[PDB]
Amino acid sequence: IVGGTESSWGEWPWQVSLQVKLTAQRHLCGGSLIGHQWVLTAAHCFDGLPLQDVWRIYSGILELSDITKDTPFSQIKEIIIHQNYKVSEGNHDIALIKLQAPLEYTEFQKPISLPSKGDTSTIYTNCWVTGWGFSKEKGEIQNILQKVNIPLVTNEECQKRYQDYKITQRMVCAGYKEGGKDACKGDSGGPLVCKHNGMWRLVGITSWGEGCARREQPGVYTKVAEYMDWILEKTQSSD
Ligand SMILES: Cc1cc(N)nc(C)c1CNC(=O)c1cnn(Cc2ccc(Cn3cccn3)cc2)c1
Repeated sequence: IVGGTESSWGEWPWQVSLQVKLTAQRHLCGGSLIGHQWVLTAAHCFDGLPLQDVWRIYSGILELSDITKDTPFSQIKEIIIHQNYKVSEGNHDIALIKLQAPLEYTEFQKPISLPSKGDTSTIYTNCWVTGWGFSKEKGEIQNILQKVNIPLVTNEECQKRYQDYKITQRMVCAGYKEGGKDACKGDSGGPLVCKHNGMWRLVGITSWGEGCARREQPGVYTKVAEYMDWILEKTQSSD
């Protein structure tokens, strides 16, 4: 997060950290808790070798430095990458993670509400992006979860700034004309939430930008509302 400030305990209880435990353990991506056993993140976080065995998912945490061998974590049971996602490309940058065990909700860890089907015409305001990613374009992972408020921009305007790519209706963009506030590397997969009718809603999944926080270069996010059919189908279960 570029241009943000430190979050407080329990402020963003759906924020998770996706880490890989190799010789050392490192935060790679964010994600959002959306159910007891389900996390929503970015597909491109998994572009490396297929090895869900090394991943550890941390919830209810504020500071990466607080993580030790004693910290509880979740493991991956299944990764569901969108069927039209292509490695290294931007379309359909969305993945579902099914956890091996369900999490119980507390004031420190609980789910973010998904967009409601009746809110297709909504123009979201008061949007926040959170994460432990870089605080500057050539920066480093941040210890305390950062937060920044960023306005949405129209897809027409976003497309204007990125005419080397196709900004589709399944993307949503956010940024300032003169930059200065943005998600960055290490924030990928985390939430873009906006308050609507006094409730937080997951509007975007942090995905990409050209550089970080540059003028007239908004952040590109996967538009969760445009994937609700897919989310519901992929998470469905009978009895
Ligand atoms: C680098 C960055 C800067 C920023 N302001 N904020 C974030 C969070 C990041 C981190 N993200 C990535 O390092 C990354 C790598 N791969 N991807 C998938 C992807 C998405 C989009 C395109 C271009 N595109 C636009 C429309 C269609 N395609 C290409 C790759 C993301």
